[PDB]
Amino acid sequence: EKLVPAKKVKNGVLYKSGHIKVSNVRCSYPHLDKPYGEPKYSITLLMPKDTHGAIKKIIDEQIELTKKNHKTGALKVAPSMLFIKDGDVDFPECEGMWVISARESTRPDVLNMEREELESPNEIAEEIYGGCWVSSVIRPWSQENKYGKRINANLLSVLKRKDDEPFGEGRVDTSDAYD
Ligand SMILES: [Cl-]
Ligand SMILES: [Mg+2]
Repeated sequence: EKLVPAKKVKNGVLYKSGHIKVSNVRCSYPHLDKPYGEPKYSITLLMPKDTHGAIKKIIDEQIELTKKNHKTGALKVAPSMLFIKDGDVDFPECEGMWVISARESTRPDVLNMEREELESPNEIAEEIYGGCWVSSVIRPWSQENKYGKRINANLLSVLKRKDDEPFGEGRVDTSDAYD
């Protein structure tokens, strides 16, 4: 089965399957080469509030549908347990940004700027560094288990869009190393 668009907006697409393409967002903390924290592949997407209002509205609507249609009944989920956070409230590079966390245990497809699929972890890590711009396909899902109630986003694919200043390495919290 293929993706079928339901609604297209500036900087994104909602598909009939519930998948969401988020376009032209800045990446942070990429873990596409190897899984990180059951370890999962992940990425953080920084959506500028000025340019991504329409796709953020879709994301909010899909989050609410995901809560409502949860299998055991409509699920009450705290704002801090959603895959989208507010960069101005909840967190410097996040200022004026919506902050999306998407994860998957299955390696997402990773495409370079020429839309070639990258297979090698070293090339994946070199191409998609924190600070570059990407587009991504995600899909919301609801979690209700012993670890809590969340609305999460599966990470299906990432496309590199453009280079920009790297955020650097030095952004890992080292404060728990001796515990
Ligand atoms: Cl980063
Ligand atoms: Mg938009």
